[PDB]
Amino acid sequence: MAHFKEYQVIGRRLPTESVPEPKLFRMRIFASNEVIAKSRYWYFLQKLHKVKKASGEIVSINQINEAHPTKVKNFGVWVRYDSRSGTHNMYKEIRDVSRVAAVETLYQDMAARHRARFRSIHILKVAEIEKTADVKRQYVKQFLTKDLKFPLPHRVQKSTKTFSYKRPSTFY
Amino acid sequence: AESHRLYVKGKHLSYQRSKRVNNPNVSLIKIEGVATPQDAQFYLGKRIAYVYRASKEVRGSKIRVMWGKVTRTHGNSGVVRATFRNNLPAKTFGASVRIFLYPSNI
Amino acid sequence: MKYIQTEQQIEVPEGVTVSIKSRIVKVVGPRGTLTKNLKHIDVTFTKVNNQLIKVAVHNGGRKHVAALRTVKSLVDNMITGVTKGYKYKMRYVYAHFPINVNIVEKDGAKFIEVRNFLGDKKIRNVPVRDGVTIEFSTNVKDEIVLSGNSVEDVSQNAADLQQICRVRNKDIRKFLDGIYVSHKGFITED
Amino acid sequence: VEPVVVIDGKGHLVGRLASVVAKQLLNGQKIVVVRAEELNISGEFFRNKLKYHDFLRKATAFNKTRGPFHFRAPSRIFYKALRGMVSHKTARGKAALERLKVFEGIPPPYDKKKRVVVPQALRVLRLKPGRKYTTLGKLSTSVGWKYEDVVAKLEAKRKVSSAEYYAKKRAFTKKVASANATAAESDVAKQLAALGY
Amino acid sequence: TDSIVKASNWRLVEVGRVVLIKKGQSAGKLAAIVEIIDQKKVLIDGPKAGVPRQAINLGQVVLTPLTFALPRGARTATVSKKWAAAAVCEKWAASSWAKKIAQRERRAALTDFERFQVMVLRKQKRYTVKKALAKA
RNA sequence: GAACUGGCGAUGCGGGAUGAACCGAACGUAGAGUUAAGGUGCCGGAAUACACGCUCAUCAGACACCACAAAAGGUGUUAGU
RNA sequence: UUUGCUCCACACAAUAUAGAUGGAUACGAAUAAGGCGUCCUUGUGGCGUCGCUGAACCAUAGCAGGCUAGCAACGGUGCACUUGGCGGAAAGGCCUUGGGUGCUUGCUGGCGAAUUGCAAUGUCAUUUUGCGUGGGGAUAAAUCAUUUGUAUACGACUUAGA
Repeated sequence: MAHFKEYQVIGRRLPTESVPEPKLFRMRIFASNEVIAKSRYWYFLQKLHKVKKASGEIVSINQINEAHPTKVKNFGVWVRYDSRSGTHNMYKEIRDVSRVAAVETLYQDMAARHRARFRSIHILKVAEIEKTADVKRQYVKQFLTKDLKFPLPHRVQKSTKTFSYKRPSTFY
Repeated sequence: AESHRLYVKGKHLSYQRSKRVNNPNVSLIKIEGVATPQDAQFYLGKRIAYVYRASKEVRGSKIRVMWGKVTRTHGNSGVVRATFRNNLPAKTFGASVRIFLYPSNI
Repeated sequence: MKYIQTEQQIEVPEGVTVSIKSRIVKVVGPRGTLTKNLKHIDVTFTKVNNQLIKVAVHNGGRKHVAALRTVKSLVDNMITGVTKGYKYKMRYVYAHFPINVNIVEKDGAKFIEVRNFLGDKKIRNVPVRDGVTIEFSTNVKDEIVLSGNSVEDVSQNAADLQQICRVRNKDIRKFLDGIYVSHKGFITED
Repeated sequence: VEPVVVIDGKGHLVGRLASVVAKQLLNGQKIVVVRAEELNISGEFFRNKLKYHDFLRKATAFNKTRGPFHFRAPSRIFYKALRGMVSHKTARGKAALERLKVFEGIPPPYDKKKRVVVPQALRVLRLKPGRKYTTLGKLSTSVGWKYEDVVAKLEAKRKVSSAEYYAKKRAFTKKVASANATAAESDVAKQLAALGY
Repeated sequence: TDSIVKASNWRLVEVGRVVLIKKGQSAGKLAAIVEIIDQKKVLIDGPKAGVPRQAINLGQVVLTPLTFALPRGARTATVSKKWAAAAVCEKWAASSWAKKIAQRERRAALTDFERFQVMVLRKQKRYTVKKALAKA
C-alpha cells in the first residue's frame, strides 16, 4: 500500500440532545486511499478516546498535497513500532522531496531493517528539519556537505539481446 | 537477388499448457525480432505456414504445408499464440515456421 | 553505512618513484624495487603533486573502508622498505643445549641450518626467501639478523625460523628454548 | 540468429550460463561452449570444493559403477549443470542435448570462428564487486581433473597465433578505414550521410 | 623519476551535470542535475527539452560528459538561463553520441524507396573504395 | 475422550513435488474470453520486471497445514534507546 | 559366387530430415578499466578519439534473375589451373603467386515477361543408399573342424598345422 498519499481526516462523536457540536478531532494519516485513511482514523480515535466508528462520524477527509513538492528536504520522523518481543520508539532521518515519499521510504526501511510490517508501525511525527546542525544521523549529514560530487563506479548496462558480441565494459 | 524471403522466421516453442497439462489446440510461437507484446500486436492475424518434407509425393510435390494464424500475444516477451487448421505435431517443438505478411494492414 | 567517499593519503619521499596502473603498484627507491598486486581490493589511486598519492573508496561499506586503510599501510610499507629497509633481530634462547645456526648450500639455494635444538639429532632447514639477507651479529651473543626490502618477506622468514624451533611433548612455559624475534626495525639507524 | 552460436565461457557464472544455454537448446538453437575451464561460480573456492566433495560421497551403496557419476572435467561439470535444466529423459530432451557441444579451451574449427558472450550470465556484470568467486579449472584440478596444464599450454599457443592474426587484421582495417575516409566528403558520401549512412 | 598514477576518471554526479533520460515519460531528453537526494536519487530539471522538474533514480538516467555551472537547488527559470548561457544543447549535438542517436533514428525513418537509393549509392561508393584499396 | 462448524468417507478438477481431509474450486458435451489458489532463471506456461534495504554461512537461506529446534552467547554486520 | 571389390565423374531411381531459406562476421587481457589512432628521451609514456550495444558490418537491383556495346581504371567477384607456405586440441582448414575464363547494378544504351487467371511452400536444400554408363586402382582373411595346455564348467583364452 506504498502508493502513499496524506489525508487530513476530521471527525467527531455523533451530536446528541445534551451535547450538540462535539469537539471535531483531526488527524493526519498516510494511506493508499480514502477508505484506509478513514479506517486508520477510527483506529487511532478508538485507541486514544472512547469513540468508535458506530458512535461517531467523519466530517471531512481531504488530501494534503506537499506545498513545495520539488525541493529537497530533510525529514525527521518519530515512530513507535512493535517488534517480536516488545514495543519501541524510534527516530529516523530521511532526505527526500516530499512527506509521502519520505513515509514510503520509512515503511520500506522499517520492513528491511526490523521486519516491521505496516500493521506494526505508528508514525508519531514527520517534520521538516529547518536547518543543518539539527540533522543527527551521518547517513543524512554526509549528503549535506559543500560541493558534493561522487562517481558511480562499475556501470552495468542492460542488454536487450541474449548474446553480445563485444565483451562489455563497466566504464562510466 | 540472393534473398527471396517474404516471411518472418518463427520458432514453434510448445503447446499452451499449465505445469502438468498441455493443450495441443494452441501453439506458442516465438517470432524472430519480436520482444514485447506491443511489437507482437503487429503480427496478430498473420498467416503461419509450417513447411515439412515427406518421401511420398502426394499431389505433385513431396513437401507439405500446415496452415494456421496468429491469434493473440503470449506473456511479456513477444511470444504469440497461434492456432493451426490441424494442430502441430509436437515433434516440431523447436522447428521453424513462417509468419507471412498477409493479411496486411500496412 | 556505505560512506559516500573515504580517502587515505600516501606520502612519497624524494628518492621514490611509484607507478600504479590498474592496481599493480611498483615502488622504486635507492636500494631497489618492490611490486605489489592489489587487484583484489577495488580501490582508486590518484596522484596529486608527485609527492602525494591519494587512495579512495567510493560508496564503500565498513569492511571495504577497513581494507582502504590496509591498502594505505601496504603501500607505506613498500615505500619504507625501498627507503630504509626492514631489519629483524632474533635471539637464541637455550638452557642447556647451544643452538647451532649456520648458512648452508644444499643445491643452488641458501638454507638456514639449525642443529642441536634440545640435543636433537634432527637438522632443521629453513629456506631463505629472495631479497632476504642473513647475518650473524657480532658483539652480541647468539643473535641472527634478517634484512631486506620487503617487510612481508623478512618477517615471514623470521616467523619460519621461529616456528621451526617449537618444542613438542614438553611444557613450553618451562622448556622455553627457541629462536625469538627480539627487534623489529629498519636497516638504517636514526 | 546464427546457425551455430559459439559462447566463450570465460567469466560467465555456471548456473546462469546453463539456464540460458538450456533454453536456447530447447528452442532449437545449436550452441558450442568453449573455454569451460575459465567459467566462474559464485562463492569461495573452499566452499565450492566442499560442495563437490558432498557430491562425491553420493553413490549407489551396493554397486558404485551404477551410482551417480562424478565427472571432473570443467566441460562435464557445466554439462551436468545443463542437465537438471533440461528434461533429459525424453526424446525432446535428448535432441536438445544433442544440439550442444562443450569444450575446454577453443579447439578447431571454433578457434577461427567468432565467440560471443551472454551478458546476463557474465560475472563482471552480475556479481557484486568484492564477492568471492571460484574458477572452474582450479576446482576441477582439485577434484581430480588431469589436463589443466596441457590445456593452458595449448591455449597459450592458440593465443599467440591469434595475436598474429589480430595484428594482421589491425593493419588491414586501418588501411580500409583510411581509404574509406579518403573517399568520404564525395557526392555519394554526402548523399549517404543525408540518408543516414 | 616521476611518479605516475593512471587516473581512471569517471563522469561525476554533481549539481549541473547533464543527464540523458533513457526510460520514462521523457525517454531521450537531456536534463540537468539540480540537487542530490541520496546515493541513488537526484533532482533533475529539463526546461529546454520540456522535462518536468522531478526527483528521479540514477538508474533512470545516464550521465553525459557534459557539465555546466549551476548553483545547488536552482529553480527552473535559473536552470533555463544557465542552460542557454552554457549552450548545452549545441555541445550535446556536437558529440558523436548524439549523432549516433540521430543516425539510428534517421535509419529507422527511412522508407523502402530510400533504402533502395542507399543500396545503389553504397554500391557506387564501394566501387570507388575498392579502387582505392587496390591502389593501396 | 467430548463441544460447534466445515470437510473426507461418497469427489473428480487447478495448486501444496509427492499425500483422503489443507488452499482454490465442486464436475453434462464443446468453443471463446476472464480469473481463483499458486506461480513467472531452467526443468515449466508466465517479467534473469521495476523499487528500497538486509545477509556471505570452512553445517547459508529459500513459503501456511508440513515434514522440528531451545535455554544461552558473538567489537560479524545493520538500525535504534 | 549368376564376370567380384574399391575410388573419382556422370545421369536415374528410391531415402528421410529434432527442421537451410543472404553471411557462425576469429586478438588477448582488464572491468575501481579498456579499444583505436598518432608522437617520442620505448614506458605501468604523452596527446587525441570512441563506447552509453549487432538498431552494427559486409552483402543486397536484373525471366529464383533471360539477350548485349562501350567509357576512366586494371578494380570487384565466382569456376577450374597453378606457385609456394602455415595449421595435429578434433589438424581436414587458413593464407598467398601468376595466368585463363564467366559475370559485373560503377554509368549510359537495345529486347522479353502476361492466362499460376485475386492467395494456396507453389517445390530451388541437405542425407543415406541401390541399379546402370566410363576412367583409375588393388588381387585377402576369419570362423568351424583338427591340434596345445601358460587356459578352461560350457563358451572364452593360449598355441601349432600346406
